[PDB]
Amino acid sequence: EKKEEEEKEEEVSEEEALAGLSALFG
Amino acid sequence: KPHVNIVFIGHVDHGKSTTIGRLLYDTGNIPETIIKKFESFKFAWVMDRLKEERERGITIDVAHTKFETPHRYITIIDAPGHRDFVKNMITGASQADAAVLVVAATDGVMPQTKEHAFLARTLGIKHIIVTINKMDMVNYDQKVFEKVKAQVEKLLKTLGYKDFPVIPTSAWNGDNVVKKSDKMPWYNGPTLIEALDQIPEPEKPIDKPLRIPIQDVYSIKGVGTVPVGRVETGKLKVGDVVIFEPASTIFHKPIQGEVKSIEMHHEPLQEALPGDNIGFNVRGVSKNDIKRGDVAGHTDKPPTVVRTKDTFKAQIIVLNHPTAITVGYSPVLHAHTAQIPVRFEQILAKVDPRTGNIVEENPQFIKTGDSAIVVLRPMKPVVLEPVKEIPQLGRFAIRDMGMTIAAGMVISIQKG
Ligand SMILES: Nc1nc2c(ncn2[C@@H]2O[C@H](COP(=O)(O)OP(=O)(O)O)[C@@H](O)[C@H]2O)c(=O)[nH]1
Repeated sequence: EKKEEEEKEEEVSEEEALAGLSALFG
Repeated sequence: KPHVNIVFIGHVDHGKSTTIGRLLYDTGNIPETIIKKFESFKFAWVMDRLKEERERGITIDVAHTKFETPHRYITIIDAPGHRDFVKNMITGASQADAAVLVVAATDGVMPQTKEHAFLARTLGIKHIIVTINKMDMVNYDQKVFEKVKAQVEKLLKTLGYKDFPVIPTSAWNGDNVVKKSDKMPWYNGPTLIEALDQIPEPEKPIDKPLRIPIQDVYSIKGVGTVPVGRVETGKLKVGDVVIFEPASTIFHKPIQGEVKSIEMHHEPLQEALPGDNIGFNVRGVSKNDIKRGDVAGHTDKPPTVVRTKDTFKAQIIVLNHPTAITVGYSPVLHAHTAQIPVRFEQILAKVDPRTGNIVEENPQFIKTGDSAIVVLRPMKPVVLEPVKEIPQLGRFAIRDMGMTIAAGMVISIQKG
């Protein structure tokens, strides 16, 4: 279940990346 | 039949070339050089020959391959993977009606997938068609399709698109590219070629708000002030009230008046249309109040002004500056009829000229050949519009020391 936490963390990181793109192209 | 231009986007290896190839192959629109090469004819051999043409230096922009559908003429005008990809999109040499965004079923949406989607929104491409490719490599499974579709929906909705098709394809075997698949009964939407057939005609310049960049201004004895310029968008009528920017902003009062008369080739008109080179007599406007580089619009939707206390954000391609460009660079920006000094305030991202992928956030410097996202402050007020809204007023060149440093397109304006 450490694996589940890591998947979520990585998923959120990718959402943060999307937000960085929204800011860059905003 | 209306003509429509398309671009292919998506992560390297997700299947852009293969999908184009499959479109060409299954419609029999094989390039002539390949037909001659041939003089066994399987899809795989054709892909090899399209690849070989690419390696000989025939790039998609140059090949500008075309096919016909029942309601369209379709030109494939560009795709990432060649030296001038970003330059063509920025300069407007390649203008796309739609983007086909290819996402592999095996990998899902990747960081570069999202970057190309942003590039598409930035350019003003209103119509997206997503393919979820390599369906054959995931056993034509609906669940896999549905999981990637949800990723894609989440990305494109965040960007502001809506109701784009999402089509499961195998460019390699052909499923849902031109021929309806028999391996995916669970899908009932359009094939890629059907979705291409339904790309709507582009919004007409006449339907955008009026913009007339002023080239020159006359003051004729017993007639008054007569600016001269080209109608870029919208339409101008005798009787209309027009306002001039940045004249109005600089003077802190409306520089505006009623159009007494219009003329092209020294002959009277009652209305001017996009592309017309006109003179127009405006009452109540003094010769001194307007000048080259002003822009006229209706009072309804006045031309957007970037003041010295504002910034704007642009994507550029560096054409000629072999030494480092760094924050504080202060060349001259030329757009429509204006020229103003501009300062580079931030370089937010360095961008791969071949693909439109981001190379680096907040780079220290850029050079010839780099693309970049930049924040610029005008040192005198200037009319600019985001290219995605009014492209005719969204592109510009940067000049310094007699030469052309860069070409750019306006992303957004920051009111300061
Ligand atoms: N099995 C399978 N392979 C594919 C498909 N689409 C592309 N490929 C293969 O994947 C690799 C990359 O495809 P390509 O069209 O070059 O991707 P691009 O880099 O996006 O243009 C090539 O080796 C293709 O043969 C597909 O639908 N199914």
